[PDB]
Amino acid sequence: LRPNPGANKRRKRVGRGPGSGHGKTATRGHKGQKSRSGGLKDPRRFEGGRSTTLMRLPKRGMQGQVPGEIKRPRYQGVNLKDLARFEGEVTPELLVRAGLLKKGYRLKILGEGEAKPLKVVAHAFSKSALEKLKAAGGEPVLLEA
Amino acid sequence: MRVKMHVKKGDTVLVASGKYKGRVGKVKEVLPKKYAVIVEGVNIVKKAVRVSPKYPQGGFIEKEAPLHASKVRPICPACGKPTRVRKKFLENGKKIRVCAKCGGALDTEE
RNA sequence: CGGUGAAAUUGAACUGGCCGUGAAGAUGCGGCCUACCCGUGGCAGGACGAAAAGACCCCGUGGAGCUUUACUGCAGCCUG
RNA sequence: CAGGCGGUAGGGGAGCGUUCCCGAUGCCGAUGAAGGCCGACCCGCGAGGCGGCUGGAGGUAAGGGAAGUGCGAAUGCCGGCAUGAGUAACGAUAAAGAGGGUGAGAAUCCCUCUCGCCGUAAGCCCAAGGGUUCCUACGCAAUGGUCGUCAGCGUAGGGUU
RNA sequence: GGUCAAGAUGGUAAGGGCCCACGGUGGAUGCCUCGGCACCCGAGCCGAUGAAGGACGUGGCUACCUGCGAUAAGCCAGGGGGAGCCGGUAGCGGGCGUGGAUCCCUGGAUGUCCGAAUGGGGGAACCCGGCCGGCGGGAACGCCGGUCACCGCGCUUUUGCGCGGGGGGAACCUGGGGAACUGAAACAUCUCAGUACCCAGAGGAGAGGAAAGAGAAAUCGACUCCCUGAGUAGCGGCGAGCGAAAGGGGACCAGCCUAAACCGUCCGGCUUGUCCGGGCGGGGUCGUGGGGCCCUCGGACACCGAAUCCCCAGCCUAGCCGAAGCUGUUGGGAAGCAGCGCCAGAGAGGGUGAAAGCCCCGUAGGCGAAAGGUGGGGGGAUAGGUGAGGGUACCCGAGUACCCCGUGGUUCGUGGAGCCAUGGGGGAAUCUGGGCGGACCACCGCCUAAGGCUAAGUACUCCGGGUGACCGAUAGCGCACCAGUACCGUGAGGGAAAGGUGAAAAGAACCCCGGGAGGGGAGUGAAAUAGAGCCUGAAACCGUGGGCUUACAAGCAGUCACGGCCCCGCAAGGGGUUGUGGCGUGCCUAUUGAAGCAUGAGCCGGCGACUCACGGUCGUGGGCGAGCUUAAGCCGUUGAGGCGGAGGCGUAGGGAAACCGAGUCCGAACAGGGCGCAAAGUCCGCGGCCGUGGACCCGAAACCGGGCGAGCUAGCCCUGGCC
Repeated sequence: LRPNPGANKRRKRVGRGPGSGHGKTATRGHKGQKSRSGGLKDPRRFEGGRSTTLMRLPKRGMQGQVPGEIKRPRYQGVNLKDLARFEGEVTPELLVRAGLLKKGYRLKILGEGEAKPLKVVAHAFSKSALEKLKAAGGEPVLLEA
Repeated sequence: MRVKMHVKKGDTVLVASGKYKGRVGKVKEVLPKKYAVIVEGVNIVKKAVRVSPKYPQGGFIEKEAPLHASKVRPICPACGKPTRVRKKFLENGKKIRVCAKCGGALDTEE
C-alpha cells in the first residue's frame, strides 16, 4: 500500500492529443488519416536495388556442414573449465552453444591470451590452436562417421 | 420471500413496524409474500358509489407488505423454523421448533 | 377586423452618407457631413442577397461512356 | 549575480481535474451519498475547501494502478428551442341571403323559405380496388387545413344470407 | 408680491438594454434495473409418429402479451410438494382444493388449416377428387374418419408389399465454382487469394487418419491441433511483396481391413468337359506375403469404432437441512447510535420502508435426493476376429503406373523445376516387382501405391451456467420488454422510439367556477415544487414582479476612469447599475496575406476522433552477465503460484564460397577494407518511435458478387371493347 514505482517507470509519454491549449499533431494534409504514407524509404529503396550483386542463394533447401561455433579458451581457462577434457558435450554452461545461430554444431579454439589452443579432443582447433594446445599440454582427438 | 414461504394463516409478531402487536394473518401469497396481518389499513374513501353504501368509503384496508414480521410464536415469539426428524412412518412434520414450539397442529387453533 | 397559424438563411449585431482605407469595390478602422423613440403599407440598391462546398477551369501517375487496325487477352470464325 | 521569460507548425518538462482497479471499503451518511442551485477563503492554473439552498441515496480515496475522457468547433451526430410571422398561405371567382330549431357555444349542424352552378355532367350504373365502414345510439379533449353541440372523427351495439 | 428679458437644469416609457426574484415549456441527468456485451465451462442435433416455421381458434364475460387447438386459463399417468390457485388483469360474475389443490419434471392423448406436402390443384395457411366405415332427410348432399406423391433404394422376375430420402438449422465444416477494388504512390505479370460470394452436401463436428512417408544418422516411425521451427530455406516486372517443410518441445496414442483365382464349394451359365458369371468361405498382405505339396505344427487370457447387455446410469426439473440477539434509542423510518447476549469447515450477494453473520434468502456449510431420457468410466459376460516352421517350378489389391503436350497443387510466378494431382494420345509390370532421396545417368537407400473403416487430442457457436481495472439508459444487442414491430420502399429491402409515481397505493370519496377539461379547498403524508408520464428533474426560449438604466443619438463589443442612483455594510468598504469621456476590426479553418465581402458559425444540451496486437526500435526504471522463458502437466472461494528447459537473442568474426579463425579476403600481395578492440548483454517494465494490419476521425466518382422488380417504361404475345 505504498511502493509507487520508484524513479520514473510509470507512463512516461502517453501524451494525449496535441497540446494543452491548442492541438493538431504534425505537418500539413500530406499526412492525414488513411495517411500511413510513403512508409519506410522511397529513394533509400532506389539505393536498395542500386547495385548488381555477387551473393546468390539459389533454388534450394539442404546445405551441408563444417560447424563454425566460436568457442573461447579464454572463458575456459580464465574461469569455467577442467584443463584437459571438456568436449563439446561438456560445454553446455559454456557460452559457446548457449546462444543462437548453432547451439549444437562445433566448438572452435578461440586461441587468444597466453597459449591459444585446446587440450581436450574435439574438432575446432585453430592452427594456432594445435600449437599452443601442444604447449599448454593437451590430448586432442577427432573421429568421424 | 420466493416460490417458498414463511408462516401461513398463522399468527405472528411485528418487529420493525409501528404495531408489533401480532395477530391473524388473513392471507399470504406464494411469490410476493404479500400477507395481510389485519394490523394497519385505511378507507380508500370509496367510489361515492352505492357499491359501498350509496354514501361510501370502504373500511377494511389490510394489505401487509414488509417482511420483518417475526413469524411463528410458541411459548416463544421470535424464532426461526426447524424441519424434521420424521419420527413416524412417513413424517414430514416441518412443524416449527425452537426454544418454545408451535406447529399449527390441525387442532385447537390453525 | 376575426378563427388559423408554417418555410429556408443567418455570430452575434443596436448595422447613414461620405471621401478614404484595408487582400486592393467596407455600416462595423481614419478624418468628416446629417441624423431622435417606434411602426404599417410600398420601391427594389447594397449586405456580394438566398439557393447548390461551379457542371468555367485547372489541378488529382481520379472515375466512367464510345472510339481507332495505342497495349495485352476473351469471344467466334478459319485452320496443320 | 546573472537574466533570460512575444512567440502556431514542432520538439522537451512539469501539473489538472475526469469515471473505474487495490482501493490493503477508513470509513463518510437520513444532523444526506450523489447531481444540482448560489458564494468578495485555496490554486501561478486545469482545479481546490469551505458556507448557504436542493435533493434522495450513495459515495469513495491517503498512496499507487487502469483508461471508449475532458472538446466552439467538422454546411457534424441525436434531441429539444428559437426565426422571419402572428405578414405568405386555406387547395379552384360554381355566389349565396333569410326565418325558425337544437345546443354550454352554433358564419361554419337541422328543417323550411328566397337564390346561383352543374345536366351531359359536378348523371346514375357494373366493374377495380379500398377494405372499413353502412346504420342506430351516445361523445368530441385528437382529426378536419380555426369553426363545430358536424363526420367518412371516438365508444357500443346491429347490419350484407 | 407682480410683470418681462436672460441662463441653467428635471421628472415624465409605447418598448427596449444589464441585474434579482419567482414560473412555464425542454430533458441534461446522479443514480438505478427482470437488458446487452465479453471470456471461460457446460451443451450440440430438428424432420413426415408430416419438424423448424406460421394462418385462423379457446379461455363466463377478453383486441392484446401466454399457453394450448376442436377433448384449446388445458384431459392422463407416474416423479416432486406444501398448503393455497383459476396465467400477464387486479374487475365483474362465479370457483377447486390438506380423502398431497397452484405448481416444478418425465413420459402420455387427441393433437384445426398452412409449411418439405406428396392423393389433385393452388394466387400457402384454400378449393377439388377416386376406396371401406359411419350418421342423416335414403339415392344424389355432406362432415369425422381411416384413406391414395415423388424419388432412388434392396426383396418374391408376380406382393410391386416391405425400406431410404427428402425438410431444416446462428457459426464451426468438405468439396463443388469462384471477383474487382487497394498494394505494387501508374499498371497489364503480380496483388489482395483461393479472400468475398452462388452451390452440393455428410455432422454434431466433420477434416485428415497405418507410409510407393520422412530423412540420411546403417534414423525415425499413423492422422489431427499447439509451441518452435527462420519469416530464414526461398517464390518473384527477384520489385509490393509472398514464405515452407523433417526435426524438437506438447497433447493425444487402436489399429483394423476387403477383389485381390488359388483353394474347394457351389448355382447360373454358355454351351459341357477343364471360360465367364455370381454366393461360402481359407486367402480375406499392416511395415509384406497368400495360396497349393512334403515334414516340425497346435490341446485356456484380446478386445473392438456403438459388435453387445447390466449396472453406480453425470444430468434433466422438482430436494433439504442448514449457525446466533433482544432492550433501548434518535427517527414516518431503522437492519442504524447505544447496551449488553450470539454464529461461524457456511463475512459470496441480494431481499425485509436510511448501510444485519445473529432480520428476508432452502447460499456460500455440508448434504440431497427419483421407477422415465442420455455411457466415457469399472467390470464383467457376451469375444467377429485375430494369435506357429521350413520346403518348392509359380499364380493371386485395383481399369492408366509410366511417357508427349495441355493444366492444378506446393514456400515455386515458367524456370536446370522435383513429388502428388488430372485433360487430351500413347499405353504395363506380381515381391530380380514398381514410384520415391539426387533434371538426368551409374549407386546405396526408401516405401510398398492405381479399394475399404472409425474413433482420441485444435474449430465452431443457436442453446444452459458461471465470471468481468466489460456498459448505464443517446454505451451497451439497434433491440431491458405487448422494437425486428411502428413506419418507407414494388419487391428485394430499411429499420425508431418509450426505462423509474411512492416505502407501501393509502393514487385521491367530498364540497366549491365549469360543457368539459381543468381550477380552490378537505383528506394523503414524513414530501406531493413525491402527483400519474408524475424521481433527480440543469442549459435554451417565452413568461409575472422588482433594481438600475433610456428620445439631439452614431458602437461587436467593450472596457480603464470617473460621476449619479440603489444595495450588505462597523468602517474599511465591498456589491448592481450605469451618463461623461480615452482608447479598442468579433473568434474560428485554410493563408505572402483577413475586418472579413473567403470561410465555418442558427441557439441550448448529450455524442464527437492518434488505439490495439504483435513485430520491432531508441530511450530509460528495474533483475543477473550468460540473461529470460513459450506450447504443457500439475495446485488451484481467495481459486496461491510452482514447476514445463524444443528456443532466440548474446558469446569473434572474414568470405560469393572452399573455408580460416581472432584472424582475415584481394593477393603474390607485406598495400587496403570487414576488425582485434569483449569495454559483457539479456530479460521485464514505461515510454518517444516505424511495418503490417481501416491505425488522428467522417468524406467521393466508381469496380466487382448475389439477388430484387414490365401494376417502372418500351417493346412483342393472347384477348375483349371503342372510335
